[PDB]
Amino acid sequence: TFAVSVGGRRVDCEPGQTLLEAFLRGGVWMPNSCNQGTCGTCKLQVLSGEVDHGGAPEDTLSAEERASGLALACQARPLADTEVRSTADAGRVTHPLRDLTATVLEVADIARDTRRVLLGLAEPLAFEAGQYVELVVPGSGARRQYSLANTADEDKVLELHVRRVPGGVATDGWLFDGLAAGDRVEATGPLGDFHLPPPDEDDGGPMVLIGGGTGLAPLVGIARTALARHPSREVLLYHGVRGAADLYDLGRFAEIAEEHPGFRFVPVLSDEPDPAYRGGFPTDAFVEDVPSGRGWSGWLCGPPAMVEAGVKAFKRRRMSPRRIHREKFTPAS
Ligand SMILES: Cc1cc2nc3c(=O)[nH]c(=O)nc-3n(C[C@H](O)[C@H](O)[C@H](O)COP(=O)(O)OP(=O)(O)OC[C@H]3O[C@@H](n4cnc5c(N)ncnc54)[C@H](O)[C@@H]3O)c2cc1C
Ligand code: FES
Ligand SMILES: [Br-]
Ligand code: NA
Repeated sequence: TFAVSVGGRRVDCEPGQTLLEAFLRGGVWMPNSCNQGTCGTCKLQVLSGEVDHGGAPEDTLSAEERASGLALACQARPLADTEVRSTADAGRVTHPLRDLTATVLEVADIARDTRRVLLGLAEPLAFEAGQYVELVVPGSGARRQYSLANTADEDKVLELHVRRVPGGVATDGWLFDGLAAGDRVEATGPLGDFHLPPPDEDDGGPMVLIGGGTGLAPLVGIARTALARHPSREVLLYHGVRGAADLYDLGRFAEIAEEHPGFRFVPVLSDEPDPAYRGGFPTDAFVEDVPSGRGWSGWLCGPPAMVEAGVKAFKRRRMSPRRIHREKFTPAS
């Protein structure tokens, strides 16, 4: 193994192991949001040593950047003892990344092309609401990310919301065709940075959360966590789907709203109109409801283009860049 360090903290990395996984398995945090080379948030400066850049794509890590000594922690494997620089906060404690002993407790068809998967764990998992877990497709080897809908106290049964992708390896080929209660599932977690700041740094200000499709999943955990901390706070949760057939858990959100007068749940249908529901695209509905985003925080999760367009729309209505949070469901193939 090689010694790899960030922020004064050392871990030992096996030669076939990536920098990111070595650090998180040691409880040493650095930014990460996909573990597959697409989000670019794990970019590092190599200060000393040497890495193999692995499968790092050019659009995430250019030849120019490699020549200047940058790398992606989730793609880089050490070829010598290596010292790296991440962000200022890298090196702080985080929940350790670990291998899970996970068993399917339930798989339920909950909406058009949508399944809930409940995974029971042998041991409690420490995580922040909004983090995700990485599943391995049995027999295939493909790795795919699924956000937790859980609050952190729901630490023994992981809740996933899975959207069927036609022709998809993990969804069409397994989670929608074959997965059954009692199956063991290869999984590691937690991963990801899409979560609330520590309670001490949470001013209780208003939040808008926008989920495209099953991008709703981490927002369920984040919204419930935020409301537990500040029960009267304003939390606007928009669910952007094609039609009413895509909606789910309406009763659960209604119970949240009855308890929390600042909470609202707003379906937004883009393709199949329904008189009961707002039409259009979900970021558009928030802008209509809240014409000025100044002083708001915003949480966007879903397909990458939806997130990126939503971020820009938030900023044009003067929401502060510092308070905009993103989780992109970027395809792995
Ligand atoms: C951090 C992160 C968190 C995620 N959390 C969730 C979650 O909570 N719930 C969830 O359902 N998914 C989530 N995803 C997306 C998920 O990991 C898979 O990519 C998705 O389920 C499709 O995988 P697949 O193997 O079925 O399709 P693949 O076999 O990888 O793709 C099949 C084909 O369809 C294309 N494709 C892939 N995705 C889409 C898509 N949405 N729409 C249209 N075409 C597509 C692919 O490019 C490919 O050509 C997350 C992704 C990331 C990076
Ligand atoms: S590019 Fe490395 S975690 Fe996303
Ligand atoms: Br476990
Ligand atoms: Na990193």
